[PDB]
Amino acid sequence: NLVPMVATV
Amino acid sequence: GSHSMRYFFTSVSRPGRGEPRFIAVGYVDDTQFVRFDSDAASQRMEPRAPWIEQEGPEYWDGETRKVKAHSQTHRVDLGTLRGYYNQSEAGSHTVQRMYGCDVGSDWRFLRGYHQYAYDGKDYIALKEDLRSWTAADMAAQTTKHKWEAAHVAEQLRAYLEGTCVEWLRRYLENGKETLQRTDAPKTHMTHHAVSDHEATLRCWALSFYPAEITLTWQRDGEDQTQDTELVETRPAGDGTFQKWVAVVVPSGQEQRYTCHVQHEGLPKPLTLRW
Amino acid sequence: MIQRTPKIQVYSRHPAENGKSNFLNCYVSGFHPSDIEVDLLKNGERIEKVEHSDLSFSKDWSFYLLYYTEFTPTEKDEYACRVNHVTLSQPKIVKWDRDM
Repeated sequence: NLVPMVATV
Repeated sequence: GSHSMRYFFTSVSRPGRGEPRFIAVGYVDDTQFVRFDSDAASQRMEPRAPWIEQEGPEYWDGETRKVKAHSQTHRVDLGTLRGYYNQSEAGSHTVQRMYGCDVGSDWRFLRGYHQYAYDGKDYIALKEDLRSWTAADMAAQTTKHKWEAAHVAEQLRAYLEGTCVEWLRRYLENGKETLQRTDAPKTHMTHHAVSDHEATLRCWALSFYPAEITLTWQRDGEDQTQDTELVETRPAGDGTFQKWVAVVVPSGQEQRYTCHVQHEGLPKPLTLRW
Repeated sequence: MIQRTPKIQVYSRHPAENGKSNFLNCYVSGFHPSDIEVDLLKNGERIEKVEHSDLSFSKDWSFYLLYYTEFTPTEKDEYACRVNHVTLSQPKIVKWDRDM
């Protein structure tokens, strides 16, 4: 199950 | 024994036209269970292990949604990083991300991780405590400040100690017939003569799972590393792994040398002789 | 720009026996960047039906791929893997050695 959100650098 | 769930993501920019090539793969231990490839026709997260096929369309919808979002974040990142590093639009560049969780034999949380690299160099990584960041350079320090302000570590920590562990357990249970089975190495020895005074003994380990293994040589019961060659553990292609270790010995003295094999599928480490 | 040269191993999926269906593998690892050309050769000639694994990478960020094709070993047929990458001035060829 993938992480819900992925922050941009 | 211990278990893990890990996701790996690679984006490679395409300077002249269009979005990056994005490839995402998911693993439980050494078993790939899902993939997404931006060049593939489906544009869905795809199953790669039978036990994940148990999950319903809602799972697939959710994972597809999230993995596309991961791809868009990477696309934006490649542009941002080009700016941070004052690079031109001419060259292709790479971002890589890995995250996931480890559990012990009791399936309780041990460790979490989330790391990022640009053009194969460390960029930024979550520290072991899951509360702070390791930024390799001033560009990554600017990222660290942004992620601190936005409490990114807090969100990740909740996932890594929660959902990640919870879904790892789910997969381990659903896929128990293979995921919870250990395949002990099948071992044998080969012999070669290079001259009339020098021989090579090669100790083989085949068809084992998980990939973790130790192969070593002893001479007269003492550790021997000189004149040995140990190859990288390699995938067989059927879900199992292979490795070998070889030693060079005086012809006629083969009897002094013993190969020792350790693996979670062997209750007792194994010894082989020529 | 970091550039790492691929390591190459060529080998069969199952213990190799003449007349018995098997797979021939070329495992490439430890390379960066990810763009790589890998061919499997039968008697010096490129094999057409070759598949490969999904791109992934190790702790140190280096990439790895498995390329593989169905084959039935015979006494006479020679097999190899031919790899090109930015780090290689010329293609690298590694022969399959079943006696290893």
